[PDB]
Amino acid sequence: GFELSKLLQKEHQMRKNVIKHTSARHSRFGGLLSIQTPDKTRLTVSGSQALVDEKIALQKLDDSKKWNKRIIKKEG
Amino acid sequence: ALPSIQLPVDYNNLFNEITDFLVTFKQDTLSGPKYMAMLQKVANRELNSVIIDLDDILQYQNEKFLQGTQADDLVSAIQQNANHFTELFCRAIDNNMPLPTKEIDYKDDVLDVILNQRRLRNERMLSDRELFPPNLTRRYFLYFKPLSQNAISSKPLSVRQIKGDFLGQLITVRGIITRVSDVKPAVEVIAYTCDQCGYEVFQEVNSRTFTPLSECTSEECSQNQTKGQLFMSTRASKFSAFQECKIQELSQQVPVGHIPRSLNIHVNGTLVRSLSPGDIVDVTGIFLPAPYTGFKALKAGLLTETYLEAQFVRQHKDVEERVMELITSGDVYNRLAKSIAPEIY
Amino acid sequence: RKRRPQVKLTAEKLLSDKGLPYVLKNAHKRIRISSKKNSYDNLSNIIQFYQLWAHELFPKAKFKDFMKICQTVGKTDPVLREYRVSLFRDEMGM
DNA sequence: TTAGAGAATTGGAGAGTGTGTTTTTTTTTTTTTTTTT
DNA sequence: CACACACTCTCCAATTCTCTAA
Ligand SMILES: [Zn+2]
Repeated sequence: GFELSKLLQKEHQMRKNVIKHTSARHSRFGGLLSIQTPDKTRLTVSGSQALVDEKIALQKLDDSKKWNKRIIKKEG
Repeated sequence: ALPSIQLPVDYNNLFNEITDFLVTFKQDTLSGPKYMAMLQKVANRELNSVIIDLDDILQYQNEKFLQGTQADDLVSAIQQNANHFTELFCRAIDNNMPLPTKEIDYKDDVLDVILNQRRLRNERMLSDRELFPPNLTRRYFLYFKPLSQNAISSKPLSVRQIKGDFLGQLITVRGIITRVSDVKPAVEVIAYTCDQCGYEVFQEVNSRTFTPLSECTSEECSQNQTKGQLFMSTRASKFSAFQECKIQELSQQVPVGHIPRSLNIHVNGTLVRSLSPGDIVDVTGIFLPAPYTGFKALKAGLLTETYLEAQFVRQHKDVEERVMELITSGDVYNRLAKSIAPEIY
Repeated sequence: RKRRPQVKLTAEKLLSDKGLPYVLKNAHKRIRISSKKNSYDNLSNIIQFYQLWAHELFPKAKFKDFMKICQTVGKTDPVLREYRVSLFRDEMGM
């Protein structure tokens, strides 16, 4: 039970970090950010979490990219 | 398949007659140019619709015929096919609209920012060591007002007199408004943001339904072969107020043993909520087919449904002193009573 | 006729003006390290500059992917080697 | 040991094929049962 | 009917694997 408790406190700390990354309002609430960048030009990113956290905005701007480099991976 | 024919119309002439009309025309016979002064109210944002009186274009053609220069019968074009001329008058207005003279407080509007960022991005790209659909920036609604009797837009029709031969024409229809929709936004121009290239693209809608874009096609997205994703933004879309109404013919007009027929009226833009149920009204409007779209268009066949785009509306039907003008006659109680239902003795 | 050829990193893009020369000009100004910040914020200040510049050069690809691609191209291209040794030869010359 | 040329396998463009979609539904008459007429 | 979506087929070139000489 102590072993179960310690593990539930680690999963609670992980879910606390997920909750700190999650929307404080609903999925459709729709707020939209524009990021000014050098060469005085714009990008755009959706979601209320991105408005306040510059690091989340740039992480989201990379997450949305639809390319992936092909990986390479490896008897009786 | 697609043959072609010699019609006695040239929209390059008539576009020149329309722009020549707008800049020149003044009703100085009422004693600067009427539509220029009107457009100044539009450019200052003090006005949101342009009413074109067809009865003016007669005075234009009359003055030009009196000057011996044969103006190209323009009223007989715009009664006979009104729909296309809503496009020509908007092009002729935009080419002539004056710069604002009052301050707008410009940066309160979204499109002033979006289109400026789009301007600057094109300069900073094109340094390299239409621009967008014009309907997006039209802050005004155009309407024609028909001929008064002084010709087919003059004679008001019962709903059954509106034969299929009238489609495309400017007509006037007489009846009761029998029911009215709540006002809903129709789209006209849909703005999308690309997530990756950060670039705005516009779809223009001219049908009961449309298909969304989803995949980016900006120069800098396709040049970088980046499969950018498009998301719709209502903040930068252009909507118009849309309200659908139904009109029925008057009991005097229905021939003996028939049933009162009806038309759908579509009212768009500033003309909205000018109609109320139980009004007896003359609506002048552009009679049109509403084409079925998608699968229903195949199975419905050639049998087009139909509607009327409203253009202008004619309803069929001193205070503080007039109460003293009663009181100072005297005996008000007995005279007011005798004045309830005077036909009953 | 063909399918369109894939856009791909190469020195003719990577050496070009907004490119490695843009890094050499702007980065020493825009990237700031201090013990007055936590290490995770210092790492983020470094990574911002390179993430925005990699997005400007090759928006197709993610940042880790762009790093794997740069490793393969700098390993293979003789003109890219010649450019890099030329940068170091300037600093040795001074 | 590095680096560069030639051989094999995988990704995905894009061409091709195949399927589903309109759509409603109250109204008006006729009947048979409960009960409130 | 015809026009979008769902799903399979096929070819082509892009990348990585493997061998050779500098
Ligand atoms: Zn894009």
